[PDB]
Amino acid sequence: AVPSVQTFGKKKSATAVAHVKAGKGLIKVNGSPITLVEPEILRFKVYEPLLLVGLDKFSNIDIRVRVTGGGHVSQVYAIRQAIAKGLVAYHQKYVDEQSKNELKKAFTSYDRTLLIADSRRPEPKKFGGKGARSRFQKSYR
Amino acid sequence: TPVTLAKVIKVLGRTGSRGGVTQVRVEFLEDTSRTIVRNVKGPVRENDILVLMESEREARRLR
Amino acid sequence: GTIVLYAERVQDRGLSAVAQAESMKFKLLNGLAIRRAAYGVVRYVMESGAKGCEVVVSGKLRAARAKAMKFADGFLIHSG
Amino acid sequence: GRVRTKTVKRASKALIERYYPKLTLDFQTNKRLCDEIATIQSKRLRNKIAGYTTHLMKRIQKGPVRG
Amino acid sequence: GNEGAIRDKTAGRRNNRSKDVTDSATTKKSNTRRATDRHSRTGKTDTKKKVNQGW
Amino acid sequence: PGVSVRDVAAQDFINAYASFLQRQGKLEVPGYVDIVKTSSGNEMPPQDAEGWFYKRAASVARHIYMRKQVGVGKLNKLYGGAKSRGVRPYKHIDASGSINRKVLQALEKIGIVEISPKGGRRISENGQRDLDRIAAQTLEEDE
Amino acid sequence: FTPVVLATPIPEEVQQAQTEIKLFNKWSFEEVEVKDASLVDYVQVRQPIFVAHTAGRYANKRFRKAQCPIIERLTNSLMMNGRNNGKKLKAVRIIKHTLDIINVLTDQNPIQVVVDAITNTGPREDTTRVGGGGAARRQAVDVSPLRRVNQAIALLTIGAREAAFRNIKTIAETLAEELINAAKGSSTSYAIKKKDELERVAKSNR
Amino acid sequence: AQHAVILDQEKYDRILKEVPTYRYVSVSVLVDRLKIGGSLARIALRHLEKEGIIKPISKHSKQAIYTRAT
Amino acid sequence: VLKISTRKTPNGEGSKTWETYEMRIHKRYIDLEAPVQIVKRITQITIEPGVDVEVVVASN
Amino acid sequence: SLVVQEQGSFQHILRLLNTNVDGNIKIVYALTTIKGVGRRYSNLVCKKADVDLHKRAGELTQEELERIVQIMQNPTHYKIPAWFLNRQNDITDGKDYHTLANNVESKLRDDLERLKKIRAHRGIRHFWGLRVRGQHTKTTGRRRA
RNA sequence: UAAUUGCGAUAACGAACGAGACCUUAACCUACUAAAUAGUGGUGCUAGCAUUUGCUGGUUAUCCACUUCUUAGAGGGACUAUCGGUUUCAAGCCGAUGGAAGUUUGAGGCAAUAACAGGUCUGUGAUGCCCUUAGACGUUCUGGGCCGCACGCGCGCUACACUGACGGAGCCAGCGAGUCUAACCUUGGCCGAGAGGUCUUGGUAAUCUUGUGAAACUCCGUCGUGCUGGGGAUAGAGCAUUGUAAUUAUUGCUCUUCAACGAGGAAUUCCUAGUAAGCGCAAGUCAUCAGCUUGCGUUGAUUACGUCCCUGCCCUUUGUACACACC
Ligand SMILES: [Mg+2]
Ligand SMILES: [Mg+2]
Ligand SMILES: [Mg+2]
Ligand SMILES: [Mg+2]
Ligand SMILES: [Mg+2]
Ligand SMILES: [Mg+2]
Ligand SMILES: [Mg+2]
Ligand SMILES: [Mg+2]
Ligand SMILES: [Mg+2]
Ligand SMILES: [Mg+2]
Ligand SMILES: [Mg+2]
Ligand SMILES: [Mg+2]
Ligand SMILES: [Mg+2]
Ligand SMILES: [Mg+2]
Ligand SMILES: [Mg+2]
Ligand SMILES: [Mg+2]
Ligand SMILES: [Mg+2]
Ligand SMILES: [Mg+2]
Ligand SMILES: [Mg+2]
Ligand SMILES: [Mg+2]
Ligand SMILES: [Mg+2]
Repeated sequence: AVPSVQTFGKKKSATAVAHVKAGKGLIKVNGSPITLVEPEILRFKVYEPLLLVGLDKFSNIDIRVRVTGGGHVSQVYAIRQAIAKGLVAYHQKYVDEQSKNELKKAFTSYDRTLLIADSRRPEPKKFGGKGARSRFQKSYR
Repeated sequence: TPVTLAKVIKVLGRTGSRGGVTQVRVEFLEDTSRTIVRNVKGPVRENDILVLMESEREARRLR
Repeated sequence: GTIVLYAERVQDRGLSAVAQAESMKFKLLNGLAIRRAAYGVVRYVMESGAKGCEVVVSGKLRAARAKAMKFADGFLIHSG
Repeated sequence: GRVRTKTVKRASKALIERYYPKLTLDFQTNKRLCDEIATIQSKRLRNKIAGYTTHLMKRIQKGPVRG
Repeated sequence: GNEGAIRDKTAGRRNNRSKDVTDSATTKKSNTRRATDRHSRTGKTDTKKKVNQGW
Repeated sequence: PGVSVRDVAAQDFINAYASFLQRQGKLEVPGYVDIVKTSSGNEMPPQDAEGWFYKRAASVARHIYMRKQVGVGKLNKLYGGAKSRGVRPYKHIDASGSINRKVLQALEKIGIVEISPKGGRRISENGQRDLDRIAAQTLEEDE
Repeated sequence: FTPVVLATPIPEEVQQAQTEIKLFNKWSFEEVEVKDASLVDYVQVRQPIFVAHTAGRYANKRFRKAQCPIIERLTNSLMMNGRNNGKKLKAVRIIKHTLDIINVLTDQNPIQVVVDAITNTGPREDTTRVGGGGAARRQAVDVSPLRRVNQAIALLTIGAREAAFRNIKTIAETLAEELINAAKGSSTSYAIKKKDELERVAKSNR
Repeated sequence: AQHAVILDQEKYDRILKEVPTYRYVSVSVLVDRLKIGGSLARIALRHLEKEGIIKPISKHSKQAIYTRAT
Repeated sequence: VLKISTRKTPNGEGSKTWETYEMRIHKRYIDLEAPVQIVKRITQITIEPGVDVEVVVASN
Repeated sequence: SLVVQEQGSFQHILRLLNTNVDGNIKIVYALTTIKGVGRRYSNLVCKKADVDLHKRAGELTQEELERIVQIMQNPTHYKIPAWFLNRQNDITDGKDYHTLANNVESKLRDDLERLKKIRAHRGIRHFWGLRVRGQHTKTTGRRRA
């Protein structure tokens, strides 16, 4: 084949997966391009990495991403992560290191976790309340 | 309206039988060379700055 | 034809809970001082190479009001 | 609160008591040492232990430690 | 029967609504005994010979 | 360059295809439209009155373009929204099986979808065509 | 800024302002400074952001919630009173709208007005119910800077929503309006009235 | 029924001449000049775009925003 | 995993403690190509009190 | 949509179906202030009558008005379902009526009394001032009648 | 210290039960073993648009390959690490750095000795004693009743709207569960506005329902502050589903009727991070019925990170004529 790597990004249940092949600078998510996405208020969340590290950067690669699970926001943070980690995976193998450290350094400076996936997760409700911490309601008498 | 800037130094402890109140010593940096102890309402760490509204009256304990 | 039964005199009954439970049953039911019964069982168990053993008797015995005893020797752990 | 229990502290003592030539303010090697030199059932207790024998060790370099 | 039922006055919301409510509606739990829970009523007691042969 | 429909955002594609089929005439729009409701989890009929059949038709079309095969059941569940059961909690409920299945026929008798094997309905060869066609029409508005 | 285009193409003002300055929805982040001393540190601005939605972790350690971008600290607190718990996208939009309105009126970096509105409403001293034996009097207290920002936010948003309740003007207009009058406190604002009256009673026990 | 649900030739002309000086114009702003209920107000915002002084900064439902033309 | 969630109490008294049990089902399959002999030689033995072995065949 | 002009053509308030209707409110909704005409029914009828739903009750040519009154009291001929209607399959001639305006008052009374005259339990329960449809009357509805 | 958790002090030294360890789940592995019941790239065969190569799909085996994502085996990993402040430089504690992770890592499971006349003889073919035992307190069968309505109390649900209702349109989860001597979960096609009907069909299940296209939510419209289109109680009339039976209306749909409620006195509950709150879903129950429960995921805050003022308990000291122990 050609130069190409696969990476991912996860935020809660959602798991966004990237295939970053060598190519002519596209970036499509699930099936459509990246200049659509929606939530769209959020839109700039996922444009972000490409700005962070300069819009060029991608003209030697094509990027595909497919999100599954998690809700409308869960996915948009998940995807942007897999995009940035996908850049850094490529320059890990196919470019030099000092570029890969150049990239990682400007992601880690701005960062919404972006390279690292966030540990946060729903805590188990326990019997006695509608929630995890939440208790019910007592009245004594 | 003579405002008075004072740099907090050394967190000395909580007062008020409630507990909300905290005792600190300050340092106006509009000429240091002098220091004073105040009561804060909110959360405080060393190197904060308090708008003392009366440069000349300090408070001790709370019940 | 499609099923079969087998007897298998288990290896040392002294470390079978069930064996000793049914023992104490058939002890007291055969008329035996409660202390004698239990303390007996704990002695056969311990002697049978146990690390430790424990016996509770709850219930009402000759008196009207219900009491309950413990009867433990040696080592036990209780958690996890 | 990460106050280390006695079994952690006790085992740690005896390990330094008789294996100071060996062990060295690196949790990693003191870990592997413990596998060889000591019997422990769980991985966590093993770390928890080595982690403290490495503590004790790391400050003995600066004076004695009572016990 | 049903003919009796609607013909019958003394019945239906109108009336009840214009009747005073007893004060026992608003009574508490009555409780009766709990401050006596620990002193046996049997008046009998066991003994110590029957207890000691027992245990 | 070339184009898909994926190249085009949701709203702009459908208000285009809706505008198409009204501009068109070749429809089949049952006739109980305007007197009908679109779900039992709804309160008022569609406000687009004269139209909105073209809205669903276009919506339906684009959806079945996007995937393998999908039928009345799926489409009913998709278009279904929350229903206030009055003083009782909201529950999702499926929407009208007629509206859709008849949009599925009207769009078929017009040749955009074909009763696919495996199941349901799947984008016709000729829809691929026309859908990628007005899609570019929607991009050429911003050229 | 020198153009760049690859396959799937990226819009002009999008390409433009982005790789340049790290500015907001599209708003200048430089300039923008904290008119009252202290109050810096405990008001963000730089690091700069695109929109004020983030997977922050400001809560699991004590003071670090200061390190949240203040503008997001506005929208965060925008989302409440029961119904609107969560609904951050809702908030976000309102703020974007809001800034636009604030900006439209009287020029000025809108987030800079948010800077001037907030700085202007944090009460410099207050009171707590000291024991004093039953009839609990009122000891004045020079209050923390952090609490001074918090209170500012809480105040601003609240009396904005209160006005915004039951009437035509959208929550954004009133949020804008509050900040506007709060820019240099003009006594016609919920927060200033409530600020000063907290200082009214703070001074009135000394 | 407290006024502002219709057109009134005087109101039309009110809209034409009374809308400079609105540093901010919007649904709400239109009702606040003691006139137009929110519905016809929204219709006006549209037909002041047709060729009328207002400059369309920012977008949509609930929120509208315009300034004077330049 | 097969949960069963229950109040502990036989009756109704007391704070409403709940308690859930579970039974873990572990299934697994392995495909082989081997003549009649090895198959049956592999089915009769390799038996175990605890493991439900099942050997289906066929291209359908 | 349209910056409209309109001369004096429109009257605020207007009386039809023996009731009163405010003009400066949208006609779909305006029409609902007749007894027995819910929002849906209002809607379909105007949709039927070739009347503009964007209009107020105000404008509406006098011809257009009368048309509405026509359709409203004859739904079966002017092609409106049957399941769209309040009183279908009567209980005498079993026709499909859409009882309108000051009539629905009397028709509730008619039914209500039909039960009582028949001594049926739902009847009795009505006369006893309670709720019929089988809800618990212990805890709920208290202030009341 | 969360802890008789330790440090220290020290006529004590050194130990065990309990706490801890442990075990379960949620987190991290491009390391290891694999997978047509999970999935990726390439190639076939093939549709659309562009055509200069492109872009977006179709194709349970037309093949070759791989295991990043999914699955679950075995290992690994964290030990509050490195450094630095703080402190009897003790246990520790606080901050920064690194880290999947640094609140017992998060949440549970388990849990010593004791006490209570706590609750359960209405789960038990567990049981003593009492009562009854053929005009039965056994048992079945027919019908009503536990729902009965001047009212007092408690858990809830829906709301009082414009951070909204409605209407189009975008379109996104995770725990589950499903039919043999049977009628369970149901895709698809028709018919019906609807509720539903009818024909077929896959699934004893990572293989089918199901990507459970769930809901808040996001978009563009309509309405405009008017008890309004907020709200949907009460009620009439009709159509359907479960069931042998629906009247005192099991549930469902349609039209209509359109109440109180304009943020709630004194009081009082719950809660510290993926928590609160909002939001729906599956499972229990279940012929039929969820405004309940048990879990689950979605959206995602504000404010503490303190204290002993209130309440609750714990430990000492102290008093005692109490030991059936202040009932
Ligand atoms: Mg334990
Ligand atoms: Mg919808
Ligand atoms: Mg939906
Ligand atoms: Mg709600
Ligand atoms: Mg009406
Ligand atoms: Mg132990
Ligand atoms: Mg793997
Ligand atoms: Mg860090
Ligand atoms: Mg008792
Ligand atoms: Mg029992
Ligand atoms: Mg019995
Ligand atoms: Mg009952
Ligand atoms: Mg309760
Ligand atoms: Mg909506
Ligand atoms: Mg029909
Ligand atoms: Mg079959
Ligand atoms: Mg109304
Ligand atoms: Mg409503
Ligand atoms: Mg159920
Ligand atoms: Mg129940
Ligand atoms: Mg004594």
